[PDB]
Amino acid sequence: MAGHTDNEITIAAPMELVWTMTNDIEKWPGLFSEYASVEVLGRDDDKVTFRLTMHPDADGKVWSWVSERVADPVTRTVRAQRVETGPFQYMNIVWEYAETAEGTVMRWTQDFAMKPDAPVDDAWMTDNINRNSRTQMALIRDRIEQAAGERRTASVLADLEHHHHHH
Repeated sequence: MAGHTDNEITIAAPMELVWTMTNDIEKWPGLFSEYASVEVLGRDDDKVTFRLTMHPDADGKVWSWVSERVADPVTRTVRAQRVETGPFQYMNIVWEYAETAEGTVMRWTQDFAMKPDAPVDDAWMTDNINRNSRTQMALIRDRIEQAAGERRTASVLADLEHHHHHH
């Protein structure tokens, strides 16, 4: 009735592009095939509140839910909590970015608690999540890494000479 799934994956993309790309929810449909539209309801500075709209079901009914994605710059943490949720009694998706020697390690800490009409013991979800995470996170991993390879971002050359100014 509560599963802590912590799927971490290493990316060779600079923090800047990692942060800005994941904050740009409007380009999510270009990385995530799971959704159809990402609508920005409002941006409360740190809180980017969006509506995740999917493709219609077998009856032609479109599915969508509101979720709050909080950008916590201090700990390099993103907190995406779902406002609307059914089978998942609790769900807070914490994306922590860990600046490591290999690159930016992206940690998907999914704190979810299933119980309301949950046919799974949470562990069932975690197992599938671990597997699918490798699929989706690697997809995004290369996707954004290719973007960081396409656009050089900031390298050790822009500040090759420091400004010699403490003011």
